[PDB]
Formats: sequence, C-alpha cells, structure tokens
Amino acid sequence: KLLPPERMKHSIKLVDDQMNWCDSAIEYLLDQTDVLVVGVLGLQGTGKSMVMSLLSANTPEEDQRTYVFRAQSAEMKERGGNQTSGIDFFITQERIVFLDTQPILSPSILDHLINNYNLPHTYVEMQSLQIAAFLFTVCHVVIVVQDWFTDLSLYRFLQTAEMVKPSTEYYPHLVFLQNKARREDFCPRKLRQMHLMIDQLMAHSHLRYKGTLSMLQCNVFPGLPPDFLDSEVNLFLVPFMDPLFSLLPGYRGHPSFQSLVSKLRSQVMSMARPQLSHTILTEKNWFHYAARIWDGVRKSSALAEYSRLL
Amino acid sequence: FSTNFRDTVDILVGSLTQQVSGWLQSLEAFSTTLLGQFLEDMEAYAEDLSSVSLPKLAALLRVFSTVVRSIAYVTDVLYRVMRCVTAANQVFFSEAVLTAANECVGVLLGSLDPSMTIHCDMVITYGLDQLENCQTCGTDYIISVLNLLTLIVEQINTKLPSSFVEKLFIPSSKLLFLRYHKEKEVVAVAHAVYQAVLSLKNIPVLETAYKLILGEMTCALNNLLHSLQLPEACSEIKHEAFKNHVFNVDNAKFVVIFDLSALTTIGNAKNWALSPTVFALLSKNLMIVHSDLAVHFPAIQYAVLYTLYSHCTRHDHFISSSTVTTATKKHFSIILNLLGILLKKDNLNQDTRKLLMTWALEAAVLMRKSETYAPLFSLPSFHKFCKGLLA
Amino acid sequence: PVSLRDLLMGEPPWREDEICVVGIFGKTALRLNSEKFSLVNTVCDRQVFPLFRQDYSLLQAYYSQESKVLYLLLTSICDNSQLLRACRALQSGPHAEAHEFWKHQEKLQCLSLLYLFSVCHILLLVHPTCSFDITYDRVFRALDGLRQKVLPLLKTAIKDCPVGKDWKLNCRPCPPRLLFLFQLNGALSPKRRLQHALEDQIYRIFRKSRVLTNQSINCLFTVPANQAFVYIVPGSQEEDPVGMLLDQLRSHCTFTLREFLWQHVELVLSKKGFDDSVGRNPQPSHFELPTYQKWISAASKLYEVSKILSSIKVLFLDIDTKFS
Ligand SMILES: Nc1ncnc2c1ncn2[C@@H]1O[C@H](COP(=O)(O)OP(=O)(O)OP(=O)(O)O)[C@@H](O)[C@H]1O
Ligand SMILES: [Mg+2]
Repeated sequence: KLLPPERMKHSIKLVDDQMNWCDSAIEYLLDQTDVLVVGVLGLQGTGKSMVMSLLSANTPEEDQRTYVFRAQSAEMKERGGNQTSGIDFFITQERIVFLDTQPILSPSILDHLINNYNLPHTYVEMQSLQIAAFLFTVCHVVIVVQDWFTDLSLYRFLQTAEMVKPSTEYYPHLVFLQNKARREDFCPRKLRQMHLMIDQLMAHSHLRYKGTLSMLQCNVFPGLPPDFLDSEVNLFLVPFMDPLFSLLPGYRGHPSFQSLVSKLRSQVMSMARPQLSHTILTEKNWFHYAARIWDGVRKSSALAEYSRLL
Repeated sequence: FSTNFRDTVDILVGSLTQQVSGWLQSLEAFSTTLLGQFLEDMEAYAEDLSSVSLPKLAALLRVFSTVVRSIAYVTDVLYRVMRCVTAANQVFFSEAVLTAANECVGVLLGSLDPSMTIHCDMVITYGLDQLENCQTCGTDYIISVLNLLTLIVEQINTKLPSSFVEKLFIPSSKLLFLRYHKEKEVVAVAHAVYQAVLSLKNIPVLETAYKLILGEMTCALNNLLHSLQLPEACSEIKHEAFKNHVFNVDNAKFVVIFDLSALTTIGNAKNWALSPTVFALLSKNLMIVHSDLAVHFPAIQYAVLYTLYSHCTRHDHFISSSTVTTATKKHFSIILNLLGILLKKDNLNQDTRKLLMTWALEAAVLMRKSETYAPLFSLPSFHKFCKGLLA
Repeated sequence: PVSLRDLLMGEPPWREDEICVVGIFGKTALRLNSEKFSLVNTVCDRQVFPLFRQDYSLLQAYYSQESKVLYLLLTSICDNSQLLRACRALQSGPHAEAHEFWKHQEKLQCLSLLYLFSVCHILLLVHPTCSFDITYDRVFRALDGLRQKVLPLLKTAIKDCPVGKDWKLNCRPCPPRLLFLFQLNGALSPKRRLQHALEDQIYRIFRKSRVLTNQSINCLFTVPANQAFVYIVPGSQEEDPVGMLLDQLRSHCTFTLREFLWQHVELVLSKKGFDDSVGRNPQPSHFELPTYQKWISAASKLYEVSKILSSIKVLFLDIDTKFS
C-alpha cells in the first residue's frame, strides 16, 4: 500500500512548439516537498539533449535511439536542422525534475519561420529571451552548454535575459559546460585563462557562478593545488565520444568520457535546493507556480519595451 | 627502337609527364653517347646565361633523371659536371631548376654504392649552400632539400667530418627551424634526417650530435622550469652552444617531444657506447619531470615513460643479465624500483597510470614463467613493487 | 607579414602590377594556431606566418608576388587572442566603466570592419563551427547604413587620386564578394549536402533581412548565383602538434581551399569582374584592376581618415544601455 505512483519511460512536452502551455505532467507528480529543478541552454549543435539524457536516466554505453530526450539524427545533420522543439519535461525516480530547451538563435528555426513584428528576425530573439527568463525564474539550476570556448555573444544574451526577467531577489546558479573538449583544453595553463576570462566577463552578473561545483576538488587534476587558480568558477568540461606493449591505446590527455559524465551527474544531484517564492512549495504547487509564471511572462510589459527598441 | 625513343623524348621535353615517364621506363650502349647531348646542352645554356631558358633546363633535368632511372668511372665526372652547371646559375634562383637538379643528384648518387672515395667536399658545400637559403621556400623544395641531405649522409658513411654535423645541430642552423612546418611530410623528412645522422657507425662524429641534442633538451627543460617559477636542473648534460637562449612554453614542449622521439633511433637499436646511457638518461637524468612537471606538462612525462618502456620491452626487461651483460647487471632492480615509486604516488594521470599498470602486468607475468627467476623474489625492489601494486 | 600602418608609409620591384585584395575576418577560438594564419599558409603554400610566435584591433597585410595577391587579416575583440589580453589588462588596470570599455571596443571593431569593406576585392568570414550565428545578419544591417552616412566624407579625401572615375563615385573598386568558411568540429557525399543546405539557409536569411538585394550596387556585398561560396574545412591532425608528435612516436616505436579561392580569383585577375543580378533587369557593375602604387595611393588616404567619430557615435550594447 506504498508502491510508487508510476515510472516515466519517455519525456513529455511541457510547452508546445507554438509557445502554448501543456498541462499533462500532473499525472506523474506527488505532494512531496524539496524538489530540484534543472534546466539547460545552448546553441544548435552543442548537445543539450544528449547531456540531459545522460544525466537523467541514461548511460553512455546505451544507444542514442532509446534516449529519454530525442537527439539529432544523422539524416538531420546533413540538412542543418534542429531536433528539439519547445520545452520538454522528465522526472527521475529521485524526484528530480529535468527541463530541456530548444536552441536559441538557431538558423533552423529562422529558416522554418521564413516560409510562414516588422521582420521575422526579432521573433526568434524574443523567444530565446522568454525561455531564458522562464528558466531563470522557475528552475533551481541552469546549465549552459557551449560548443566552442568564448562565443563572446552568450554572455551579453544572458545578461540581457536576466535584465528583462519577470521578477530579496532570487538568482539561480549558473553552470558553464564546455562540450566536445580536446586535449589542449585540459591543461592548467589554459584552465587559468578560461577561469580568468569567465570571471572578468561576468563581474556584475548577480548570478551564483562561483563557490559551487568546483571540478578541481573532483579529482580531475591530481596534483593541481587550489591556490593555483585566482577564482575557480563553476566550469566543467565534457570530452568527445570515446606482447602487451603493442596493444597500448592512444594517448588522449583527458579523462574518460564515462568518468567525467558520472562525476558531473553526481555533482549536479548533490547540489543545493534553495526556496523559490516566499513560501514552501510541493511538486504540484511548483507546477502551478511555473504555469502562472509562464502565463505572466507571455503577456509581460518589459518584453514590449524591449520590442519597440528593435 | 633506337629512333623510337627520340620522339618520346622530344614530346616530353615540351601534368602528363608522368604517363610518358612511366611508358619510357617500362619500355626498357646508346645511352652512353645519348647523355652527351643533354650534358652539352646544359653546359651551353649555362655559358650563354651569363631569362626564359629555365623551363628548358628543368625539362631537360627531368627527362635526364627519368632516362637514368629507367635502367663505373664516369659517374663522378658527370656528377661534378652537373653540380657545377647547377651552381653556376646563381642569379635567376629558380625553384624548379633547383628541385630538378636536387632529384637528379640524389638519384645519381644513389645509383652507386658507399664503397668508394668520391669527392665529398663539393657535395657537402652544395648541400650546405642550398640549406642555408631554404627558409621561405615552397612545400616541395624543402622536402627535396631534406631528402638530398638524408641521401648524402647515408651515402657518405664514416667519412663525414665532425664540422658537418657540428654546424647542423646549432641554433643558427636552419634545419632546427624547418621542423615547425604544419605539413606532416616536412616533419617526417626532418625525423628521417635525424635518424640517418644518429644511425652512423662513427662514434666521434655521433658523440657531438648526441651532446648537442641533449643540450637542447636541457635548455628547453630549464626554460620550462624557469617559466614555472622553479630552479633549473640537469646541469650535468648542459652544452655551451645553448648557454643563453629563450624557448616559449609551446616551443619548449615541442622541442622536448621531438628530441625524445628522435632518440628512438638509438634507443630501439638491435645491437653505441656513449657516456650518458639512454636507459640512465630516461631513468635517472630526467627525474625532475615526475616531481612538478608531471602536473603542468604531463605529455613530457608520458613520452619519457613510453620511450623507456619501448626500449626495455625489446630486451626482455633485462632479466637474463640479472661486456653488455656485465654493463646491464643492475637494470631490472632499477626498473622495479622506478615502477614501485611511480605507482605509490597519488598525483598520476589516467594515461600514465594505465601505461604503468600495463608495464607492471607484463613484468609480473614474465616473472613466474621461468623457474630460474626464483631468487629475484628476495630483493627489496620486488617488495616495493608489490607494495605499489597493492596500494 | 607586416602591419598595415607600417606598410602604407613605405615597392620599385612591383611598382605597377595587377593585384587582387583579399580580406580575412571572423571569430577564432582559443588555440595556439589561429585559423587565419593557417589559411594564409595553406593558400600561399609557404610558411608565411612562422609557428610559435589602449586599443585591441589590428590589421596585417601580406603581399604574394608568386600569385600577385594582397591579403588583409583583421584581428579584434572577437578573436580570443585579443580578448584574453583585454581581460588580463582589465583584471589589474565599476558597472559603468566596463560598459563604456566594451562599447568603445565594439565601435573600434565596427570601424575597422567598415574600412575593410571598402578597400577589398574579395573578403571571407571564418567560423569555428558548422552553424553560423544569425547575429551577423544584424551586424551587417547596422554596417551598411553606417557607410551611407560616411560615404560623402570618404569620397572627399580620395578626390585627388588616380584610382579612376567609378572608384571616386562608389568609394570602392567593385562590389566585394563575401565567402563563408566553417569547420567540421567533429560533426558527421554528406559534405556536399551540408554545404548546399548551408548556402540555401544563408541566402534565404540574408534575402529576408533585406541585406542582399537584386541590384549589385546599393548592397555592400553579394554572393555567387551559380558557383560555390561556402567551404567546410575537414578535421586533420595538423592542429595540436603535440598529438601529431606523439602519434609519430607511437608509429616509430612499433574541391580544395586553394581551388575554392582561385575559382573566384581568376575572374578578377582576368578583368572580367563580377555579375550578380537576377532582378529581371540586370545592370552593368563597376569594376577596376589597380596596381600596387595605384591601390596604395587610395588606401593611405582612406586609412588616414574629423567627422568620422561623430558619425560612428550615433550607431550592440546601445540597446541594452537605452533599456537600462
Ligand atoms: N560530446 C559529444 N561527443 C560526440 N558527439 C556528440 C557529443 N555531444 C553531442 N554529440 C552529437 O552531436 C549532435 C548534437 O545534437 P544533440 O542531439 O546532442 O543535441 P543538440 O545539439 O542540443 O540539439 P538541438 O539541435 O535540438 O539543439 C548529436 O548527433 C550527438 O550525437
Ligand atoms: Mg536537442
């Protein structure tokens, strides 16, 4: 008489591709408290869907055709199109909510909207800003996935999104995930430059991008002392897919993909869960709060002010 | 057939040269008297030069090389004549003619065998002159010059003066600046040059090259240590040629890795009596890479361990020994001690740990195969090795 | 390989030779070997740039006699090399000072880009990933209008030049052709399909944003209508020399970019020019083939350039500042 409610096999659609709410996740929610919400953000081919799938209910040794979050297929890469649309939803058995996100400012959505405001160009930017603000106001942590280092345009977008957010202020933690890392990026000399650039580029961001999720203490660098870094921000690197002398494998210079994925998952799960509103909330209450926030963000006033400026 | 080749030569003397060259080579006295026409033509053109005759000279050189390749006292005379006619045209400075001449000289020199006393001063000065002015050259001229140098070194064995290699491995030498090319072919030919130089049977001419290489490695290591805010070391293998020089972090790492890879020529030999033994150099001289350099520059440590493992695995880890036998009577103990000390550490990388474990497994499996290696289980290095494996 | 400012001040061997100007710009990731340097070395087939070698903008110039072509490389805050130095300087030496600093850097980069967009024959934009940022569409939209407010001032300084007639009117030799270069970055014949899809997407996006028009005169740049203008550099072991050396050690212990560029260079070198107009009524496009001294006579005057600062201050962080 204490069996679990149900087990989710595949992620559902929390928000339709037309920016419409979809109330269909209450069937898998309970009345428990102390819930954790994780969101993702990134460009078109960064790999947010794969990261979310591997961090929620998947393993690297499994296949990409059975992932909880649909990933880009080989036939789709040749056409230069996107796969994830709208916002997804999935909750693991540990009562951890995972939220996916479509690419921001991606040319695929723009091209699809061409054959369908003053011009059909600021619409994509506003949709991206709306999603960023929503994830920044109803999620406990947000992970930013970057295909390459220093895009120089994501920081400005993040600051602008946080400046136009809906609303003793609450600022969720920010995580910088560098996907498809190489050996050259796994050196202390380059690490210092990376941390310095990240810290100097977000000096007045008001977000919690430091003091938590320190990969230096996760045994990634055995002999690297903590004082070697002026300010270790929350940055993590994810590498590319992976008689006796002649059988020695090649030298990669970076830890195994599975090891880093497991470490990242453990660190994400062992994170804090601060309060969102000025009251305690449960799973159902959190769902209702998120729905109300999305409804308010859609018919907001700051967005119109920013729209007349473009 | 005597007159049939004339039409082919005339047609080829005008991207399709490969087809005619292959056909002529596969088609097959008269050649002895036929080469005289080309020799006289080149001599006349060179004399009249002292500028549109360059394409003709290049075509003649290419056809001459093809006809000679299609196939013993006039070889030196013809080689000297070709070298003089090529060096005479030192005004136009055309890369095509130089490349063709280099290929022709290379094939002509390779036709004979290293069992004579041909004139080497002219060839040495020609190669040095071409190398001293081959910095901002094309991708093919550099490869041709390096190939010619390798062929010259291989052809002249035990007769090359010490001055030849003394001025070839110095900072002012352009050879050291040619290995920085992005193309893999240039790096491959450079490594081939290093291998040919280190594959000499003359100890006095090889000792200077070995010392120069060691000095360069020491200079790069010292530069890295200084840039990492640490005192210098390895002062027992320093050289005067590299007393004061500056190497960047990336440049120093690249130089160290290149030298370590080049040392495999003598490290992987199949049986070289030098003062600093390769085993001692990679096991006792370069002991600072595991203290602090293994954290910021693990590539150097991995390369050193890889070359040491490759050199030790070819001699059965020196088990039978535990002249050559007496000199290697204390190699297994050192290997075991090094493995134990490295494994007992807690600041090792994944690749380094995997390599060390593979080496340890190979050594262990090796230990019990013999029934004659039983006394080797009482020495302390074995206990340290077991402790490292357990920890 | 010398600075542009140090080249205009100073020729007899090539005083009058027909050449083509090729501008190189775009973003670059944090790496030892930059994409622009490798591109120049591969195109010239020689080690032009040796390996291991207030404002944050730089313009480098290099002449190639074997091909009679001039290359103009642009470096700004977009590249990680300059961004790292800027951050390091800012670390040692307020929410209002940083904003002004970034705004000034962006304005300087925009001015340099505008200068390159009027003294180049063919220009190419690089990128570290296959996907192209749509933000560029806005940058160009904010650049064209800028030249419209600076064109009357530029033609006044080059009035006494032997460039010609069309050059003095359009302040450019001919409508420059823009090329796009991307990198595989581990993605994925599929390459041809990906290139075609990218070209179609770029053309549609640029046409919708009104950046590209039927007339090849009003627009600041055009793209070919029947040839290829998008190239994807495949992965190779050239990058990270340490890895290549390790691979070599392990082994011992046990179209094309050039053609892609000449396809367009042969047109300008043959005086034919460019013709891109399918608006049901094409019109002739101005084109000129100046020499070394002839090109420098105008390049120096354009580089030396009162009212430019005032016009550039009216044009991005401006939206964010206004909203705040
Ligand atoms: N670390 C990685 N190593 C190798 N391949 C990867 C890596 N991350 C992602 N990929 C592959 O590259 C592509 C990235 O797309 P993916 O499905 O992971 O999500 P995405 O790029 O966020 O998608 P969307 O276009 O919806 O934003 C996929 O084909 C995936 O298999
Ligand atoms: Mg996706």
